[PDB]
Amino acid sequence: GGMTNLERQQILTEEQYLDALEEFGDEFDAKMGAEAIQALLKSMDLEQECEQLREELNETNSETKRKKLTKRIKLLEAFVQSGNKPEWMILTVLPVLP
Amino acid sequence: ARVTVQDAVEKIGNRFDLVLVAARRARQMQVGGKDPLVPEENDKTTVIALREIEEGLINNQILDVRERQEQQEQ
Amino acid sequence: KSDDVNGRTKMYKNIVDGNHQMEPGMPESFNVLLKEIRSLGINIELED
Repeated sequence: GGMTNLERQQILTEEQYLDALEEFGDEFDAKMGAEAIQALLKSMDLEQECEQLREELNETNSETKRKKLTKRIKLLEAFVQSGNKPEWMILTVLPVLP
Repeated sequence: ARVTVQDAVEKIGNRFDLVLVAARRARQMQVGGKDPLVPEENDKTTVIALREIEEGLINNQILDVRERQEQQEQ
Repeated sequence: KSDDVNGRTKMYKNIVDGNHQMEPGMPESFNVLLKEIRSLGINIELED
């Protein structure tokens, strides 16, 4: 929901979500389940985020900016290079033992 | 039986190939088709093979030669 | 002497025939490990 004045990934409690839906109407969609996280991660292009993180690391340099960002880039590189789609982290079907 | 295995070690030196050579000799000795070149004293195949490698009459080389010998003689 | 089900019988036969030959095969506990790992959301397999 970009039309409404709300962040893409922000907390909106029950009363808050109620009043937001009452005011903005059926535009600021929200979910409260694991499927919410699944939708958040599936509709997210990894190459663009990787380029943005690389640009941020190259441009902005600080004691705290040097860390907490390179590991994110490494995780993104591992995900794209391994080919494992991150939606596979949230499992749908569950195996059981013989 | 043998108390110390040193003559075979000196004949080999690497200390790792001697076990392989003696094992590959003993396997063919026990399966049959060959005769002990050293006179036996009522002992198992492994001791006979190790005494043979200690005597300096068998190694990792002449086995290949004799094996190619019967392989081409077929 | 391990969980190799297809090895204990064959070693027994090699002894009684005096063969004294061993083929390793694969321990069954490794298959147990593979099966229990695949019980969770983690693929695992052995290539060639």
